[PDB]
Amino acid sequence: GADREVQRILLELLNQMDGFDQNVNVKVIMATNRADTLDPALLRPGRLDRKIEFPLPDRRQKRLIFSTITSKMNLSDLEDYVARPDKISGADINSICQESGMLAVRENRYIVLAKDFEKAYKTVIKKDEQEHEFYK
Amino acid sequence: TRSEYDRGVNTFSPEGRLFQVEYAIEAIKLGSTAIGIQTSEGVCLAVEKRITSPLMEPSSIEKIVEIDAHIGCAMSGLIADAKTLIDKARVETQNHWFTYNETMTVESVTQAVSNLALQFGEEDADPGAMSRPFGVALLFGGVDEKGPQLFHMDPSGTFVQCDARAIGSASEGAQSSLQEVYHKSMTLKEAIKSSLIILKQVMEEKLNATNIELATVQPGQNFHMFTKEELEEVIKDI
Amino acid sequence: CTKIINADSEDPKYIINVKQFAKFVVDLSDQVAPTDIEEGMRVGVDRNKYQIHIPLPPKIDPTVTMMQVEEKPDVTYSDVGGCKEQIEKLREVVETPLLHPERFVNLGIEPPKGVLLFGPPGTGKTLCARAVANRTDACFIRVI
Amino acid sequence: FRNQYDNDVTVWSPQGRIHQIEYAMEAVKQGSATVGLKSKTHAVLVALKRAQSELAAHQKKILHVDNHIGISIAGLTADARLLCNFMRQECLDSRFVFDRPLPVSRLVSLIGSKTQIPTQRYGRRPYGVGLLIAGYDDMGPHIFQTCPSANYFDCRAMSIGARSQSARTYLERHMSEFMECNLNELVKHGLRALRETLPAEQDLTTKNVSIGIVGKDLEFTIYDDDDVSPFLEGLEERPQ
Amino acid sequence: GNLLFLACYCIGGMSAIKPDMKIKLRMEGNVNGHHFVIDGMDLEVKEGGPLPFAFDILTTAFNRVFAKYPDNIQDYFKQSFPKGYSWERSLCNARNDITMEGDTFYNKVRFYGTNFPANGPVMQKKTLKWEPSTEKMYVRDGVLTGDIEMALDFRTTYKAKEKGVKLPGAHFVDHCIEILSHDKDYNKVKLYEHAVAHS
Amino acid sequence: VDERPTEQYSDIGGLDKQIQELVEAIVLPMNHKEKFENLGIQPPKGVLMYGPPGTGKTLLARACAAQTKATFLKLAGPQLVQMFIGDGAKLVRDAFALAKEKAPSIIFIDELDAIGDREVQRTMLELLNQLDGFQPNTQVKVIAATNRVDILDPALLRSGRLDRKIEFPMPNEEARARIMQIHSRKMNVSPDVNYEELARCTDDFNGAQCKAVCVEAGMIALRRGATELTHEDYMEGILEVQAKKKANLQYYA
Amino acid sequence: LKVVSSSIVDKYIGESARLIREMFNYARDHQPCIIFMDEIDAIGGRRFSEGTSADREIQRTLMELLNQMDGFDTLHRVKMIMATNRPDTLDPALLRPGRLDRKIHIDLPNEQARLDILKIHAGPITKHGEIDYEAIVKLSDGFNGADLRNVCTEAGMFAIRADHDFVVQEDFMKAVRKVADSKK
Amino acid sequence: TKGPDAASKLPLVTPHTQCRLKLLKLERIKDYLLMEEEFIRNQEQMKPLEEKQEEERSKVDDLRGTPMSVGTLEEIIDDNHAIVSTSVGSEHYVSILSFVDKDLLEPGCSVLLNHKVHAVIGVLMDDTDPLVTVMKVEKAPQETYADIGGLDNQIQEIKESVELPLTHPEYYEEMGIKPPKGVILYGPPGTGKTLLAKAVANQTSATFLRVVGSELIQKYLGDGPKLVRELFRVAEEHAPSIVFIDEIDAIGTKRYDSNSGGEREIQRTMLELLNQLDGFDSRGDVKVIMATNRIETLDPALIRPGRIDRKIEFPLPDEKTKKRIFQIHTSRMTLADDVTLDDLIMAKDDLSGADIKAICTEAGLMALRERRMKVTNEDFKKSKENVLYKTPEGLYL
Ligand SMILES: Nc1ncnc2c1ncn2[C@@H]1O[C@H](COP(=O)(O)OP(=O)(O)OP(=O)(O)O)[C@@H](O)[C@H]1O
Ligand SMILES: Nc1ncnc2c1ncn2[C@@H]1O[C@H](COP(=O)(O)OP(=O)(O)O)[C@@H](O)[C@H]1O
Ligand SMILES: Nc1ncnc2c1ncn2[C@@H]1O[C@H](COP(=O)(O)OP(=O)(O)O)[C@@H](O)[C@H]1O
Ligand SMILES: [Mg+2]
Repeated sequence: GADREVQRILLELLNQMDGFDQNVNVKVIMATNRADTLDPALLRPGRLDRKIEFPLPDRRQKRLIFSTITSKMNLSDLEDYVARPDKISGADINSICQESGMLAVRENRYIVLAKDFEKAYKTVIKKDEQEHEFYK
Repeated sequence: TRSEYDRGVNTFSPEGRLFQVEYAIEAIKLGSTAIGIQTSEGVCLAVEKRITSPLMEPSSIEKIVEIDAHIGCAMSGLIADAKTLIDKARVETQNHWFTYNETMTVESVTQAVSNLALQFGEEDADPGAMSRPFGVALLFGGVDEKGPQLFHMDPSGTFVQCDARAIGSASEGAQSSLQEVYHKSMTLKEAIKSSLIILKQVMEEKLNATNIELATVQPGQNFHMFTKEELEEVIKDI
Repeated sequence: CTKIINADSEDPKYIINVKQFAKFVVDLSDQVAPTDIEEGMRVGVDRNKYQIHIPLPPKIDPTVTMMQVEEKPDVTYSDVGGCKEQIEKLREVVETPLLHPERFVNLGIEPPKGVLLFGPPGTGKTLCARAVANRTDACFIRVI
Repeated sequence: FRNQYDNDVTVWSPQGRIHQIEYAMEAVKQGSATVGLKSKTHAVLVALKRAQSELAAHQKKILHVDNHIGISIAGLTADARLLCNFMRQECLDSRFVFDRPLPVSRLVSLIGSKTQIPTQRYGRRPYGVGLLIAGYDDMGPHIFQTCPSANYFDCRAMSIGARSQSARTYLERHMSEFMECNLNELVKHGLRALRETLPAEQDLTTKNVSIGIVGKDLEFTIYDDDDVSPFLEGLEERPQ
Repeated sequence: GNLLFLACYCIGGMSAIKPDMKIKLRMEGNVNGHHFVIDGMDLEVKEGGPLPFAFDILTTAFNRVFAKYPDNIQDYFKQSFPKGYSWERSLCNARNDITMEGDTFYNKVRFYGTNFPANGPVMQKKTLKWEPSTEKMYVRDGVLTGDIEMALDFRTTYKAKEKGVKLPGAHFVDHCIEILSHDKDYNKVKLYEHAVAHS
Repeated sequence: VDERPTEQYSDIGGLDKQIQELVEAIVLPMNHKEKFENLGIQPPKGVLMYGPPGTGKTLLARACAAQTKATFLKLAGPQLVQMFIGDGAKLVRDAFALAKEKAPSIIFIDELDAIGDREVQRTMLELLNQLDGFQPNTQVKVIAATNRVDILDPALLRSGRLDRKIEFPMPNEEARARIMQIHSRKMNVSPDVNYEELARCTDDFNGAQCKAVCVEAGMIALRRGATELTHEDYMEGILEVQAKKKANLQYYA
Repeated sequence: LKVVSSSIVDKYIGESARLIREMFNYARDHQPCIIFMDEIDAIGGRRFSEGTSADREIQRTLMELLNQMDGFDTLHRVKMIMATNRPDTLDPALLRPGRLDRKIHIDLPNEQARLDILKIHAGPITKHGEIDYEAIVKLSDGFNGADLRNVCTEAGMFAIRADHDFVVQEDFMKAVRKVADSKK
Repeated sequence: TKGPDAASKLPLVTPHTQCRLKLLKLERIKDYLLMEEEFIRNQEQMKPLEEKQEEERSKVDDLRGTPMSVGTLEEIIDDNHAIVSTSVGSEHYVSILSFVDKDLLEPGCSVLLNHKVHAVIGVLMDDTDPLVTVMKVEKAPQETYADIGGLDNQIQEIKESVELPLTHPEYYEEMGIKPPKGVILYGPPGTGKTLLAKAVANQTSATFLRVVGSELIQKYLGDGPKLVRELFRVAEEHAPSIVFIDEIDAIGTKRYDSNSGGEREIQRTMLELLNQLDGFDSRGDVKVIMATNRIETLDPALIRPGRIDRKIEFPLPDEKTKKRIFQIHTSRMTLADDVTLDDLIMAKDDLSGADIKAICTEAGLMALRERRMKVTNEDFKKSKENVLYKTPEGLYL
C-alpha cells in the first residue's frame, strides 16, 4: 500500500503538470540530488522542459564563490586556494570561510590570514581515506 | 517449526526423528496396495493394477516381478526407483549364485537390497548413488531351507518377517482386516481366496481380469504368476 | 454507565457515555437506588439534566442473538467418531466430577476447574462436547 | 527464529553446545528399551523386540559380531546396521591379520573414532544409535554403552531405549548384589529390569524378548522364541 | 516488518436535542401500604395498581388551579400567583411540592398516612359521595388555616411564596368535590374540583 | 494488574539464595530507603534476573509481590516483538505510569526477548529512557526476568538501569522434593510415597517439570480408579511427564 | 528538545516526516531552542534505491529533516546536536556543511580523561582514608564513562554486603573488577 | 411474508431475421401494453372512493403529527416502551402508542416515531433505503441460457443450487441433504460468471438482488453492517430470493488485525455479512451467489462448507466451447460463405468469452472499414491479432 500511494502521488503530480486540463502561467521548479532515479515521465519536455545540472564549482566558479562569500569576511592567497584541485561544492566554500572566521574568533584576531584560513581549509576537506592499501 | 529439518536427510528433529525418511514412507501410499500372505504351503502376492487407460498393455505395468524362480517381489512406490531396486535384487541373487552356486535365503536378499537402500547418507556415493531415501516399499516372498518365508522391506532399510503384510495405498485397512482374517492354519487356496476378498473390499473398482496381478510361490514349483486363463480361474470362484 | 466515582452516598455522580454522542458526569433520579446502578449497564436518562432515570438491563432470551438454545442435545455417544482419546479425556473432565463427585472428594483433589479444546476448525470439537452434553445429564450452552 | 543454531553438526550454540548432538541423543530414546548385564564369567544382553504388527515378526535388537563380542542396538536401523557391518568387517580383518579376538576396549575406541567423523565433518549424519557392547577379554566381561555423541561409557549394567529410567533406578537399587550372581540370578535381574521398563499391561513373552549370551568358553549365541523359552521359565511374576 | 500501512477514516455523525421538558403532574403517597403514584383533570394511576383502599381517601389532594372567589372576598389563592401557594393538608397528611427533578417539572402532591383501621370505611372501597363541605378560612398565627368538616376534621394551611399578600378575612368557602367518571379498577378516573367562596 | 498473587513463599522452593538476593534487592531497600540515603547512594532501580524457562521466574516474582503486598504489573517480551511500532511509544510509557499512580507497584517484564530489527531498538530505548525517566526516590521497583544472558545491551545492563543480578541455577534434588511435596500439600497423599526417590528420579526435571509430574500424578490417581495417592500413580507420573506421548515410529531399531 | 531518532520512525506512512516538521516548527516557535537528535544514524543512513518500503520511508524522513534543517526557509537562533555511534553511515547530503558544519569526535576517554571521569564522579560517594584514581585507571582500560560510574554504584552496594556506612579501597577494587568482568 | 419480484416481459427471441414473425409477436405485445395503458387510464378516469373513516384517521394523524421520523427498533421492553435508534445512530427509550401493531414490532423493523417526544407511532414494512432498493433487480437482463455457450457443467451446478430448491425440492429432503446455502463462482476474468448470474436472473422465479461487494462499504460508522443487514432482511422478507454479490473480493480478502478505524469498519461489515450468511437456515429459500476472479485471495472462512458449500469453477473455454461461443456471437452477423472460423479456434491461445465477443465486434468493425457487412474470413484474421495484444520461440519443440 505504501509504494502504491507514493506512486499515486507521483502520478497525480504528472497528470497535474501536463494532464488534460493544461495550466496557464504556472511554472514549477523541482530540485533533486539524484536526477537519474527520477521517473522518465517527469523528465520529459512539457513537464520538465529544462534539466539544469549544478556541478561542483570549477576553478573560475570557485573564485567567484570565494569572493562573494569573503565580501563579508575580513581583509585577509585565496587565488592559490582556488587553484588547488579539490572536488568541493559551494557549501564547502561557505564552510571553509565560516570555519576560518570561527577559528579567528577562537584565537581572538579579527582578520583571518594564511594560518587559520589554511587550518580551516584542512578541517573542512578532510577526505581522510583510512583505506586499506590493498584496494589501491 | 518443523520446516527447518525436512530440508535434507542429514538433519535431526528435536524429537530425533527423520522427517525426510518419514516422507519417503508416506510416498508409498501414493503407490497401489500390495498384499502378501504367508502360509505353510507357500506365499502368495496379490497386487492391483490401478490402470489409467484401457489401451495400457498389462505387461508394461509390473506390480509383481520375480527376482529368481524361487523368489517373488512386490513393490509400492516410485516405479523407476522400484525398477532400480529390483534390478539390484536380481544382480545380487546372480552374484550369490556365482560365488556359492547356491540360491540364497530371501532374508539375505532383503539384506543386500537393504545395503543398496539406506545408502543415501553415505560417503560412498562419490561416483554416484542415491542422495535421497529410496521411495518404494518392498514385499519378498519365497521358499527356502526354512520353508516358506515372507519379508516386508521399508524404504529406510528396515526388514521384518511377516505372516501377512499389506503395503501401499490401502495398507492400514487391509492390514487391519487381515489381522482378524489370518489364521496360522491357512491353506494356500483359502489364503488366495482371502486375499482376493480383501482386494474386493479394498479395491476402488470391480474385480476383473485386468485389475489384479497375482503371483504364487510354493516349495514344489517356482515363482508363478497367474496367466490370463489362470487369473480368470482364480477370479471365477469369487 | 461507567465508573461509579466511589459514591458512598456523598458522590453519587457517574460518568455515562451516550453512544456516539458525548459523555457526561451526572447524578441519579430519586426513583432509582444506587444498588440498581453499576458500571457497564445500559441506563435511560433524561435530556437536559441527563439524570439516570431507569436502569435498562438488556434482558436474556434465546430469541435474540444466538444462545445455548439447548437443554438435552440429540447427539449421543454413537453419533461421535474419530475422537476416542479425545472423548475419553472429555469424559474424565466432565462426567467424572459431575456424576461421580465422590471419587474426587475422597481423592481430595479439586475437580478440573478449566479445560481447553484446541484444534483446527471442522474437526468436530463443538458437537463432541454436545455429545457429552447429552450424556452428562446437564444442559449444553453455546456462546459464540 | 532463534533456533537457527541446530541445523548441522558444524555450528556451536551461543551457550556452547552442538544441539544436533543433543537431538541425536534424544533420537535413540524412541527405540525400545534394552538392558545389558555381565556376570563374573558371562555377559548377557536382553532386548525388548518390538514388532510393527502382530501379523509379523519382531524387530531384532541383538546383533552378533564376534564369538566373544555381541552388540545390542537402540535407534536408527540404518546407522545401527552400518555400524554392525563395519564391526563384522573389522573383526574379520583382525582375525585375518592377528589371529586373536578383537579387544573390547580397542573395538569401542574404534567405534568412537569412526562415529566422531560424522560429528565433526560436514556430510554424513551423526550416528544416532545407542549401542550396548557385551564383550569378553582378559579382565573378564565388559559392558560398554556408546552414545550417538561419539562417546562411550563403561557401565556395570545399562538400559537404553524407551523408559530406561525405571531400569536405571532398578539397577541402582540392586547394585549391591550384581557382582556375585551366577547366570540364573543375573538373567532374572535383567528380565526384572526390562519388566520395570515395560508397563503393567504388557509382559515379557516369548516373541517379545531376545537374549544374547557370551562367555569364556561359550560363544555369543542369540536365543529365539523356542530358545529363549528356558530362560523365561525361571522368571517370576510381575509385582503388581 | 516492512509494513508501512496507510489509514482510512470512517466518521460517525453525532447529534441530539433536548426537547421541551414536559411537566408531569404526578402525586405520590404511601398512606397505608402501597407507594401509589398517579399522573394527571383526568386521573390515571401510574404505579400502585388497584388500590387496597377507596379512592376518596386521597381525592381531596388534587398550584395552577384555585377556587372561584367573588369580588368582595380577597382571593388569596389568586393573588399568590405567579409563584402559587403551598399547603399542608391534614386528614394522614398531604403536602404539595414543586421540584425540578430530571427533565420534568414535578408538581408533587406527596401523600402520607398512618393509623389505618383494620376495618375502617376507607379500605373496603365503599363510597356514596362527598356532600358539599364548607371550609371556614381564617388566620391563626399568620397562616391561612381552613377548618373543614369531612362528610361522605380538615386543618388546611395555605402559605403563599409571595409572603406579602394580605390575609383575607374569615370566610366560608363551599367545596363540592365528587368523583365524576372512573372505572371499577379505578385506573382511569376523572375528578371534579368545583368550589366557590361564600361570605 | 493483580494485587494479590497469593503466595507466602511456602509455595516456591529451591531458590533460597535467590529469594534472599531478591528480598535485599527490592524490599529491603524499599523498607530501608532511609539506610540507603544514609549511605549517600541511590538504591538500585533495576534488578535483572535470569535462568532457564523451567525455573519458575514468575512464581518467584509473584512470591516477591505477595511478600511486599504491593501492586503487581506484568509485561511480556515476546508480546512486544510483534504489534510493530508502539512498543514503548504508548505501552512502556503507559505501563510505567500505571505503576506510578497505583503505588506501591512491582513492575514485571518476563522472558528474555531480543534485547526489520528497528522496532526492538525503540522498545529498549523507551524502556531505558523511562526507567531512568522517573522519580529518584524509587517508590516502585521493576523485576526483569530473562531466559538467557547471551544478548546484553550495555545501556540496559549498565548501572542504574539494571544493577542487581539474580541467577536461577539448575534446580536440584532437594528443590524437586520440596516442590512436589508443596504441590501435593492439597493432596490426601499417604506418607508411603518416597518424595526423595521421585526427586532423584527427576533428573533434568526443573520446576515446571513438576507441574507436569505432580499434577499428572494427581489426575492419574484419578485415572487409576480413584485410588489413594500412593507411589502407584506417582512413579507412573514420573515415567510419563513430558515423554508421556509415545511416538511409536517404525524404521527404528 | 531531547529527541532520539529511533523513537520517531512509524509504520504510519507520512507520520515520521510530519513529526520532524512538528519538531522544527516548535523549535522555530520557541527560540532559543536546542534540538538534540540522538542516534541520528537511525534516520540519516545514506540514500539508496534498493526499494524496500521501510528504508524508502527512512529516506523520506531524512530528506524532510534536510529541508527542515537547511531548506528554503532559513533558520535563525536554532542550533541542533546529533549524536551517533556510526558516523560513517550518515548521508553525504546531511554530512555536507551548512547543515552539520562541525563533526566532533567525542571519543573514548584517554588515561587523563579516565582519571578525570573517576575524580568527577567520585564526588557524591564518601571516601574513608584513601582512594586512588590511578590504580583504577590502569585496571580499567577500555572503559568509557558510564561504566566507570557503574564502578561507584555497586561499590555502595558492595558496602551493604558487609554492612558498612562508607567505602574502602578494596571495595572499589572489587567493584571495578566486577564491572570489567561484566564488560567481557 | 410477501412474495418475490423482478417482473420481466416476453422472451420473444424466437425469430431474429426480422421476418415479421417478430413483427407479429411484437405487435401483439404492443397491443397488450396498449390495453394496459387504456385500462388503467380508464380506471383512474372513474374511481370515486375516499373518506369513510376520516375522523378517526384524522385524529390518529394529528396524534402522529408531521413530520414523522423513522428509526430501527433495536429492542423492546414491557409492552408500552421500546428502544428505537434514529438514522443518526442515537437510540432512545420511548413509549409505544396504542394504535401500533404490537404483533409487527420486532427487533429490526422500521418504526415511525414522533418528531418531538419520540414515541413509536407506526411500523413501516417497506423501508428499503434507496441503495438496497437499487440492488434489487427490477428489469430482468435480456441475456439467458441460450446466450451462454458451453459451461454446461457450470449451468447444471448453478441450476442444481439455486433453481432445484426453488422448483420441486423433494429430492433434497428425500435424500436428506440440506440445500446448498450459497454458491461462489470463480475463474479468470471474462469467463462468464456475471453472464451466468444474468442468465439466472432471467430464468428466475425469485427476487434477484445484484450487489457489487464494494457497494456494501459505506463511509459512516455502522452504515456498512446496517446496509448488509437491510439487504439480507429484504432478502428474507421477499423470500424466495437470490442475492448475487459480484466481486466478493472487494470485501472478501483475508481478514487481518485492523489498525485504522476504516479497516476496523471494513472488518465489521464483513463480520456482519458472515453473520447474516449464518443467520438464515439453509432450509430457507434464500440463496446467495458470489463471483470473483481472485479466488485465492478470499478469506478461508467465507468459503467454509458450513457457510458456502459449493465452489463453481469457470475455466477458460475449451475448443468446442470456443466454437460454441463463436456460433452464439456470430448469430446476428451476416457472415459470408468463405468464412470458416476454425483457424481462430485451432490457434492455441487463451481466448475467453469476452475475448471472442470482442473478436466478433472487431471483425464487424473491419468489415465496416471495407464498406461491407458480409464480413470475410480475412476480417476475423485481422481482428484476432487486433484485439489479442501482447515461451521463447524454439525453446520447446
Ligand atoms: N460461455 C460464453 N458464451 C457466450 N458469451 C460468453 C461466454 N462467457 C463469456 N461470454 C461473454 O463475455 C462477456 C463478459 O462476461 P462476464 O461479464 O460474465 O465476465 P466474468 O467472467 O464474470 O468476468 P469478470 O467478473 O472478471 O468481469 C459477456 O457479456 C458475454 O458476451
Ligand atoms: N467425531 C465426529 N462425529 C460426527 N460428526 C463429526 C465428527 N467430527 C466432525 N463431524 C462433522 O463435522 C461437521 C462440523 O463440525 P463442527 O463441530 O461444526 O466443527 P467445529 O469443531 O470446528 O465446530 C458436523 O456437521 C459433523 O457432522
Ligand atoms: N521453586 C518453584 N516453585 C514453584 N514453581 C516452580 C518453581 N520452579 C519452577 N517452577 C515452575 O516454572 C514455571 C514457570 O516458568 P518460568 O520460569 O516463568 O519460565 P521462563 O524463565 O521461560 O519465563 C511454572 O510452571 C512453575 O510452576
Ligand atoms: Mg465478470
